Amino acid sequence: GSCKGRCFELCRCDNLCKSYSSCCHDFDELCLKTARGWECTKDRCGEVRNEENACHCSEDCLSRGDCCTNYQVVCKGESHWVDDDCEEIKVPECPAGFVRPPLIIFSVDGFRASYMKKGSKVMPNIEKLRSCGTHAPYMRPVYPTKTFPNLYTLATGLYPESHGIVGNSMYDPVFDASFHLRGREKFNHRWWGGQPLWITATKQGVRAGTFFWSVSIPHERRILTILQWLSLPDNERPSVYAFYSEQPDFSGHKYGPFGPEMTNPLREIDKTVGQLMDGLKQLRLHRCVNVIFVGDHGMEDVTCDRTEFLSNYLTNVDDITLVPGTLGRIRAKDPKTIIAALTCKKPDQHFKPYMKQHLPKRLHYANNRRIEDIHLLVDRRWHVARKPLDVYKKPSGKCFFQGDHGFDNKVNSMQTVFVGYGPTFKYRTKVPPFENIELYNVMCDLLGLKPAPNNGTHGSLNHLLRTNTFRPTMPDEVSRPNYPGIMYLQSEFDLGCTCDGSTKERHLLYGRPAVLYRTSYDILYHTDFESGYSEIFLMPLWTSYTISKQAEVSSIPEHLTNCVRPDVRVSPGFSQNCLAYKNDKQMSYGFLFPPYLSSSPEAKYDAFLVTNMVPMYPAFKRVWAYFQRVLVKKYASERNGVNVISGPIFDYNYDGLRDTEDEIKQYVEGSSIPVPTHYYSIITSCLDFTQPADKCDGPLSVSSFILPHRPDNDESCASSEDESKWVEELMKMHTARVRDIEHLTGLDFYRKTSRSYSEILTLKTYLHTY
Ligand SMILES: CC(C)CCC[C@@H](C)[C@H]1CC[C@H]2[C@@H]3[C@H](O)C=C4C[C@@H](O)CC[C@]4(C)[C@H]3CC[C@]12C
Ligand SMILES: *[C@@H]1O[C@H](CO)[C@@H](O[C@@H]2O[C@H](CO)[C@@H](O)[C@H](O)[C@H]2NC(C)=O)[C@H](O)[C@H]1NC(C)=O
Ligand SMILES: CCCCCc1cc(O)c2c(c1)OC(C)(C)[C@@H]1CCC(C)=C[C@@H]21
Ligand SMILES: [Ca+2]
Ligand SMILES: [Ca+2]
Ligand code: NA
Ligand SMILES: [Zn+2]
Ligand SMILES: [Zn+2]
Repeated sequence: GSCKGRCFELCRCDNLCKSYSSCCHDFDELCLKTARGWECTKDRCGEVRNEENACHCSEDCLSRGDCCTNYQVVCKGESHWVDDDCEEIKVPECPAGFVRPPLIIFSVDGFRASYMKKGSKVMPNIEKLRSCGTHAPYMRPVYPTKTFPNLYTLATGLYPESHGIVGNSMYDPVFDASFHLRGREKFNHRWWGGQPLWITATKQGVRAGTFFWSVSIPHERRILTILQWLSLPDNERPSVYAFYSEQPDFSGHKYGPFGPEMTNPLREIDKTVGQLMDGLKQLRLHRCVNVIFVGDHGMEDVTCDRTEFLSNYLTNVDDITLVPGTLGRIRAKDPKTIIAALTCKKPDQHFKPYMKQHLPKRLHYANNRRIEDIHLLVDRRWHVARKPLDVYKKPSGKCFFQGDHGFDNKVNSMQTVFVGYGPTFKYRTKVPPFENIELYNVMCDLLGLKPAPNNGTHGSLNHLLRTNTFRPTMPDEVSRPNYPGIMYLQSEFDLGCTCDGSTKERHLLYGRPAVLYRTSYDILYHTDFESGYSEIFLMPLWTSYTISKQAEVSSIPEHLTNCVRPDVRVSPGFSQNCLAYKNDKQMSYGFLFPPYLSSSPEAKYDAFLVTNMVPMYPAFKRVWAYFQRVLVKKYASERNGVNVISGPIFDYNYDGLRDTEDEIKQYVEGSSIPVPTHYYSIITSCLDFTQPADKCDGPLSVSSFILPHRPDNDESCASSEDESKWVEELMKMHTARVRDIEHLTGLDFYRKTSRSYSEILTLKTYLHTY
């Protein structure tokens, strides 16, 4: 009936007993003491223990394990941890009975990466962690850039569509229930998928501290509890801890991210970090523990003034439910009728509607029943609401909020912070930006844990660590290619078309892609390009070619515009045919290697082979022809040549994964020719642009995209203007990681380079965001 001698144990006395309350009567005395505040005065040094004080400055406190964190500094002349110089920590300096260096996760809500430039005058402790440890210039959250999806992504390594927490608010039709940030419903385990770090640790024998705190527990008491847990005996001491602060999120919403008011919470956060680090040094654990300082998302300038209203677009908005704000999700209280009515209606429309299946694949935001079919992507700095009355402002007439977040995760104001400090991290080291889905694997490596299956790429962050790295193994190739010669006569071919090799390894710079599923396919060589041609899908899985800086673009001759040629290397039974296209009134065809870039009049005939052809809507051909005729030459001219790999993607169930043949739902009329949902291109060059793409020594440079194969250009409100005004903007919107294309294709890229595999894993997880 009492919490005596079991405050914050690992009637309830735990961190959450207050949350939907359940604490023993005496919890607020024994466990939430507060007298004297949280720091030692030189006036109470050597005091006589008063059991009402929050923390203690008696000399028995080091033996009783309850000093204030500044006790050695004020009462024994030691320095603050922040006043010591960086000293490289080569090994963990831990007590003898420690089996692994502990991990402390210090998570900050809404910490914009830019905040790191307010400097040591605002955040000396944080700036010391950043400069002496390992830090990225920023870390990319997942979409939507909201608190709960992103904190749970950090804990699991999973996209929201997979771990289930797809928003701060969501409706689950199978439960017929709603989930919100406030309320008891979030406490029900039915909402939460994947396997969070605290569960991974416990299942593998690694004790976790309680990661969560009832809101009425002050930040100073949370830090004190973590330090007192670290002083437990060997068989009780947890190995992993978490501290969370709702700041600077609250102030960023109220005053906006550029408000002078922002330095107040930024200082209070930095003092809490100082309290942690002084406490660790007091325990002489400051060279033993790995510390992670990480944010969930950034913060953007948003105001009531900048709101789009559905009631300006729909005739009746009272018959729909809208999840509003920095994103939109719509359900009923006709779907493409609603989409049509929201599509390009106002000149500078500050949101775009999507069926979720048509969102950029890099968002990975569709494969979950809690994600509504209709999605609105909202311009940064802007809000979307159902109707004007939903915008609440102070009686002062001023807006209630000046900052918000939730936008597309390539928005620079949404990027957040990563710093790692301690024995396992590198010393005074800066690493490139990375996505937060990669962090779960790192924390597992820091703890000696085997990660649960997740969406990180294990080994892509090895450069963050000085030890305990994961050694990735390149996957074995599963399908071996055929190399067909001339096996067939031009006379054997029906098809209904008409038409008036190791030099070729200037076109395959990084080895052939490995095919990681079982299938039959052929390598085909040509003067200008190489392809892996699938006998099952009747088209290339990949087409690879190199365009040098000085390449010339030619046209498609008038006498060749409608030319398709049979390929004598490939059976007529394993080729496409032109009858299907003539009979498919909506489908045209295009070519993966562009005829525009042929090296000679004779070579160009290769580009018209039936094995180079892929099904394309006319509306998509406007995009593809512009990319092939205009943009490839541009990139090659900018990057001292480029190597391009292009191919189809089939993802009819929108799970981000290569469809089997059973899942493909659309074929060219009267044929077995499957229709791709997307087309990809990977564009590689030398990071050192003074070396040409085909003669690159060191690191590589990549940009990639996954373009939706649509029968219209309704996504592009300016598509009626010249293609130079919209096509490249559409391509930047559909940028992707090479790793994204690998999931969607079953291919494995960059297998023959002079780079280490871990370096290559990093390359494949880069996303060019512009
Ligand atoms: C807002 C504050 C009161 C804190 C609210 C905390 C609440 C969101 C936390 C507290 C308990 C957590 C669950 C607990 O760890 C058990 C698991 C098992 C794991 O496999 C899936 C996640 C789950 C359900 C945790 C979800 C988050 C919880 C509810
Ligand atoms: C993200 O990672 C999860 C976990 O590995 C993947 O989800 C698994 O997908 C397989 C194959 O479809 C299923 O058999 C498992 O049941 C899934 N597990 C979970 C926890 O959902 C998911 O496919 C990955 N997403 C991407 C885009 O790669
Ligand atoms: C690795 C970065 C931190 C991960 C650990 C971590 C800590 C943490 O306190 C939370 C995490 C995850 O996610 C959920 C479960 C969404 C919590 C929601 C409610 C509150 C108050 C805090 C959140
Ligand atoms: Ca046609
Ligand atoms: Ca799929
Ligand atoms: Na439940
Ligand atoms: Zn947040
Ligand atoms: Zn917020």
